[PDB]
Amino acid sequence: MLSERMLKALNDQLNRELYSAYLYFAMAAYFEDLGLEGFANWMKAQAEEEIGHALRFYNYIYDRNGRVELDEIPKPPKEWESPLKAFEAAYEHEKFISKSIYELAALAEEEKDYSTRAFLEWFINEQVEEEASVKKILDKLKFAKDSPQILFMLDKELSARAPKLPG
Amino acid sequence: MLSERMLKALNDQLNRELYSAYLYFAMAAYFEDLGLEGFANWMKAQAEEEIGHALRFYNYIYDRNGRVELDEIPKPPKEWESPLKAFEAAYEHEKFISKSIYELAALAEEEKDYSTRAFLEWFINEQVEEEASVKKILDKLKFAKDSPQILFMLDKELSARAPKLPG
Amino acid sequence: MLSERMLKALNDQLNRELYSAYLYFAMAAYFEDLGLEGFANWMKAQAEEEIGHALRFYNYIYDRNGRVELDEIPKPPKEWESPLKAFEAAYEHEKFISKSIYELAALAEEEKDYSTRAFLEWFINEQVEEEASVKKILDKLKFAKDSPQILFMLDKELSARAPKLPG
Amino acid sequence: MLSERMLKALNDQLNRELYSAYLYFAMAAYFEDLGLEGFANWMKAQAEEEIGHALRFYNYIYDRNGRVELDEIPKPPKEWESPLKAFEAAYEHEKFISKSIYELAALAEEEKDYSTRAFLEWFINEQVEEEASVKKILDKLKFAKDSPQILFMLDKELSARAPKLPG
Amino acid sequence: MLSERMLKALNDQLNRELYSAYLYFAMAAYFEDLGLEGFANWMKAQAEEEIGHALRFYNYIYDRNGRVELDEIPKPPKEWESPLKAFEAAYEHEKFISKSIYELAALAEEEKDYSTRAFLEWFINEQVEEEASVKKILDKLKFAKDSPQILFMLDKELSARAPKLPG
Amino acid sequence: MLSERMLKALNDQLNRELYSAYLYFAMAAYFEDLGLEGFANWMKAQAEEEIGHALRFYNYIYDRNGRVELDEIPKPPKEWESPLKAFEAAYEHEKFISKSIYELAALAEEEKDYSTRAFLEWFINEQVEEEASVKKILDKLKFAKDSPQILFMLDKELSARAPKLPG
Amino acid sequence: MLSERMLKALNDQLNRELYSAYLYFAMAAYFEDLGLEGFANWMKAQAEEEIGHALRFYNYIYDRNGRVELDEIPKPPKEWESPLKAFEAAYEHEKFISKSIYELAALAEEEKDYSTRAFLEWFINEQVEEEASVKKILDKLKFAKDSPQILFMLDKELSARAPKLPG
Ligand SMILES: [Fe+3]
Ligand SMILES: [Fe+3]
Ligand SMILES: [Fe+3]
Ligand SMILES: [Fe+3]
Ligand SMILES: [Fe+3]
Ligand SMILES: [Fe+3]
Ligand SMILES: [Fe+3]
Repeated sequence: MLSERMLKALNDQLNRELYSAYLYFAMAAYFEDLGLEGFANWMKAQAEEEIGHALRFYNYIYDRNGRVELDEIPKPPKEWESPLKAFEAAYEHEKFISKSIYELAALAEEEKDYSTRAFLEWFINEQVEEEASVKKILDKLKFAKDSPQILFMLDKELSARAPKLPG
Repeated sequence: MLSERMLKALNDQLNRELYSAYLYFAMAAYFEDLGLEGFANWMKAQAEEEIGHALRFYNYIYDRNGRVELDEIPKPPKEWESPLKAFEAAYEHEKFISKSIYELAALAEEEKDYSTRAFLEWFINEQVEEEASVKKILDKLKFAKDSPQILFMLDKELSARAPKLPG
Repeated sequence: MLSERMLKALNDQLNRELYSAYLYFAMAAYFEDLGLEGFANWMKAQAEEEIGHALRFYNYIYDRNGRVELDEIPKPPKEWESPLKAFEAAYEHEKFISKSIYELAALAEEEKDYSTRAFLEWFINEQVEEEASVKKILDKLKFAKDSPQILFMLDKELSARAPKLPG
Repeated sequence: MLSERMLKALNDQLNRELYSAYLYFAMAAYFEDLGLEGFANWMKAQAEEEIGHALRFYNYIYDRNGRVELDEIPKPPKEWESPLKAFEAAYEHEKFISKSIYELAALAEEEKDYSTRAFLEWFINEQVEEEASVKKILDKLKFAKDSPQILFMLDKELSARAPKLPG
Repeated sequence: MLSERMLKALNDQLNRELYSAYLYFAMAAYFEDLGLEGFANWMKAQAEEEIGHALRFYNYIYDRNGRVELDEIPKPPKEWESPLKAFEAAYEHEKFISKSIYELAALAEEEKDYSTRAFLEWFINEQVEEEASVKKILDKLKFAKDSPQILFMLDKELSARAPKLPG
Repeated sequence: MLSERMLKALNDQLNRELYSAYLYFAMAAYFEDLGLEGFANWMKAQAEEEIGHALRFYNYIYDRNGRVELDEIPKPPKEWESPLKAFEAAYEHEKFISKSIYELAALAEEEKDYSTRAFLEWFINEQVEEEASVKKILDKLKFAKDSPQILFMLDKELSARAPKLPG
Repeated sequence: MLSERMLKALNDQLNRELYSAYLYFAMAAYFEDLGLEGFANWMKAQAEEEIGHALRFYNYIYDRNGRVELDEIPKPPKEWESPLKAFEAAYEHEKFISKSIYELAALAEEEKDYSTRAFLEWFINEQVEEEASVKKILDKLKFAKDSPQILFMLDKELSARAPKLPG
């Protein structure tokens, strides 16, 4: 039902999703420390969305009667030069996740694993939204090159998005 | 308003909370693998609860004009010899967390950090509920020693506690 | 718009779906004779669900301007050694249906029939559920090797699932 | 409480009913092919009803402590010369089922099996409607000899009868 | 994230979608002139639906950090010999659109562009609906060979489909 | 009911309306590319509004028992030096349409075509608003010369106008 | 306010509207006699509509400080060769009335009577509707030619339009 090769790669992705959660929580802390509460809440909601991605892997592995196994989660970076650089890193990160999803799709394909392929489909479309939504902001941060005024109003727009777990 | 030492001690506890989250997620995976859906969801909800605890620390630290630093989150155990042993490990852990809170409390009292010591009061009370609820279950597992039928019934009781994030 | 090979593979899968319906109906009559009314009703619900799958194929065929042909539905087994065994049979049957679908997928790909390959995703994803769902009960019936107490409790669980049609 | 001969004559009539469901499902495919969706849905509704008849025999058999035995369901005709021919075939089929019912009634009378003979009244009455309903359509079809405009309208009329199961 | 070759194919398709819109508009004008207001409204709604498909291409292209470019929209045909012929052209046109979708799927597979390939899935499925939809009416038009009475009626049914925009 | 000249002239105006829709759509793509969602959505709404105007000629033409003919729609411009230059073009376009309505009015008068001239009143009054609304924005853009803070605020206002179609 | 010529021209048009009412009332009796109640009620409704037109001339005359004068209302035709011929007459009459309104418009323009020319705008716009609905029906009657089944169906449609007075 799941080859050893595929199970290990899905567990590997599960771990990648969790480190993604961790990495955005890291950016949340970096944004609080700049006093940008909107930016930080956005990143906290990103963090939660990634845990959701991890749970989708967890559920899928169990549906295929496999076994989840958790690995260490590396310490993430502490700091970035500017909000723009933080979003450059988030975007570098989004692309690295897309890539790792494509690799998994190739692998399900190479192994003729239809089910796992169909499951990955949801992440292919989801990664389109992720990259786009981070790009939208990275670009706004460029267009606010030297303007604390726009930065301030950006921070306000990003506060629409809120972590659900405090509830 | 925070000494290096207190900030260090606090960012330290934040990480244990996260590791705590991570450890109960690992037991979720363990119980899910035995096909104990109730126990599994109970453990996912325990993990959310611990993410909560991490967030309180994060909030306190920024409240006191501190900086959160995130650290790596070690690999948890994959496996326990039985449901009972997982709960033994659970209880041992809670006790390990309580001890960590007392040490922090005691550190606060020593530095005369009334704010931090007051912050911690919440965790002293929470831990009481934590330990009590792990132990209740632990004891029930003993009482079901050689009874799949009781374990079956325990599993069903526990399915009442569901993690909130999926929704 | 359908090739002769496609049309054949599609009617075949339509007829396999109809035979699953009958197989599960056969299991319902088995479970009924054992007094296990919960089990028998669960199986009649699974029956109706399989007729649903057959109507899915039926519709796609007409959508692609093809012609449905109905073949004879073989006589299903009558007896099984035990509930556990009946579910093992059921599991293996679902795994057999899954592979029929992979095979249709593989045919679609060879022929470069994008429409059909695309229509099957739904079936690929449904089978992941179908197999999990059967496997969950299967596993519970093993955990209840020799104890009528549990089998009895399971029956009441499964009676939640009822066939919609009799109304 | 059921004689070996009776049980068998009951399990046979159950099968006849399923074959009926299949036959009308075949006529549905035929009408669907001609693009007569109203005739097609009418015939799917009839199929369902026939499955309903089967379940009544199934329920009776288990009340009298008998055992249900499913037999192979033969291949039904694929094609008919015309919509009218189909309904003539359907009328011929209902007359055949009615005869079947009578033969069961006589048998239960002869064996002085009151329960079974009582159970069958439902079918004796039901068959009156069935025949009458088919006859109504069959005649309407004769009346519409070489007139697609009439065929069209009849199709729109019969579309009032939707099968219940797709929902 | 989009190859120059891939972007041209996407903008090309966006243009075919828009031309499809215009084509049905041209057909709406054709039916309007015959005084068949039902057909004409149906075709306006068909048109509106194609503008939708165009927007989907537009959003995807932006989502991938590409750049839409709009090309001329060729003059559609003015007239057809008959409603039936018009529907034959719509059908033929539908088939032309699917081929172009398949060619893009192929292109995207050949480039290893999973995101675009995933984005196209939606159009593959939708084309199966489009085609079937047009076919269903085309065949009724065949069945209405030399019967204005039947034309008059389909007109009335089709009028249940109203373009959303006038309101 | 319509002279050949009037009919030709109404159809040409119909196609001018369509081209405006396409030109405003071109403008939407330009703003979208700049990452100015508010302006982009404004242009798409503007585009639908022009399809509306096209529909009014279409409707009037048929009311007078004429025939619509759809002509090609030329490729619009792709780029503009800036949001300002784009609104300037838009303003210039709007004046071009106004001038066209006047020639139509003037043509309807000289031919003593009261109905058409009456029909065009709506457009004279409409065109007064159309011009006025584009100018307001064009002037807010001068006001903003070298101030992204204002373009940003401007984008956000404009974002209140949304295309109805996607819904 | 009103030249003697204007007032006479208006009173004349008032009597023309009343005559039209009467004309449609004759057609009503003609269709009634044919046993086409739908057509007849449609004509009764059209008759009332014309009385409504007469009233707008009446009110306008008294708002301009003039005096209505009722002239006789000539005997309408009793009979037409066919439903199609009646509608050809209605259409001819609608054209006749449109001509009168244009003639009145011009006269107002001649006399530089801005108030009257402006008041006639309503009737210019109204006649467009009148002619169009009279045409839309006339065409179907042609399209029906040698088919009483369509006449029957047409008659059912027109029953939807009912005169208000009998209430
Ligand atoms: Fe993710
Ligand atoms: Fe905790
Ligand atoms: Fe199935
Ligand atoms: Fe029956
Ligand atoms: Fe399309
Ligand atoms: Fe316009
Ligand atoms: Fe009038």
